[PDB]
Parts: sequence; structure tokens; C-alpha cells
Amino acid sequence: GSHMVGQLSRGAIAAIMQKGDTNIKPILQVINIRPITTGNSPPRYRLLMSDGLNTLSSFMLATQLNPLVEEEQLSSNCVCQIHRFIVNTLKDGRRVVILMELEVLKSAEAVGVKIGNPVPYNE
Ligand SMILES: O=C(O)c1cc(-c2ccc(CNC(=S)c3ccc(-c4ccc(C(=O)O)o4)cc3Cl)cc2)n(-c2ccc(Cl)c(Cl)c2)n1
Repeated sequence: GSHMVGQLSRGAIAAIMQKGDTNIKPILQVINIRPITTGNSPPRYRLLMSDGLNTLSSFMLATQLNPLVEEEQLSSNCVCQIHRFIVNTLKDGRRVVILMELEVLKSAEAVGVKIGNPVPYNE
């Protein structure tokens, strides 16, 4: 309801990427989901997520959760709680968050819009 950004864990993106906080169970909004390029393997999805202050596209989904995307329960605009995630740092220094467990709290259809005015996070 009122003040929609109050429904999101403002500051969680910075906490994850800066402080190395992996204990939080932040509530984030999905802004976009797209497949990455895969070959002979299960598909893999990349997500642009928002905590209300920042967006960040450095997220990929555990493949065990693919059905959430493919059956449309996890889609752009939905609000989700991340129950478990890990971080992998690439050779070039970029960090990637792999979402291992998450819960859809509000469906995309029940939210319907990007919440707030988040700006891209600068790693
Ligand atoms: O084509 C593409 O477009 C493509 C490609 C990729 C891509 C990049 C890096 C990697 C390296 N693989 C890593 S970062 C990774 C590590 C662990 C897991 C993991 C643990 C448990 C599970 C599971 O249960 O599924 O998965 C997964 C990954 Cl993917 C891979 C792809 N990227 C890419 C580029 C930059 C970023 Cl910030 C992101 Cl989110 C994705 N784009």
C-alpha cells in the first residue's frame, strides 16, 4: 500500500555488493528477466533487481528455480524475498549474485509497476 518503496529492502543492494552481507533476507523487486546465452545445458536467467534505491543486473537464478520463470510466477514487477543467495566474483573483479531460494510475496500482476525511482548501482 501507500509509500510503495517502503515494501522493499532499501539499501540491500549496497549491503550485498559492498559489505559482503549474505545473511540478510532482503525484499527486492524484479525489474526484468532474460535468458543468458546457453548451449547444451539448462537455460540460465539473469535478473535486473531493485531494492527501491538502486537497480542491479548482476543476478542469476539457480537452475532449480527455472520453473518459477518458465511458469511465470517470477516475472517483471513481482516483489520477492531472497531467502538464500551466494556470491561469485569473476576474474575481472565483477560480483555476481546467484539466487538460490526465493519467495514471491506479490505477483507481477498485483504490483504492476516499477516501485520508486531506483538508479543503477555503480560497482
Ligand atoms: O550470455 C550472456 O549474456 C551472459 C553470460 C554471463 C555469465 C557470466 C559469468 C558466469 C560465471 N558463472 C558464475 S557467475 C556462476 C557461479 C555459480 C553458479 C551456481 C551455483 C549454484 C548454481 C545453481 O544451483 O544453479 O549455480 C552459477 C553461475 Cl552462472 C556465467 C555466465 N553473463 C553475465 C555477465 C556479467 C554478469 Cl554481472 C552477469 Cl549476472 C551475467 N552474461
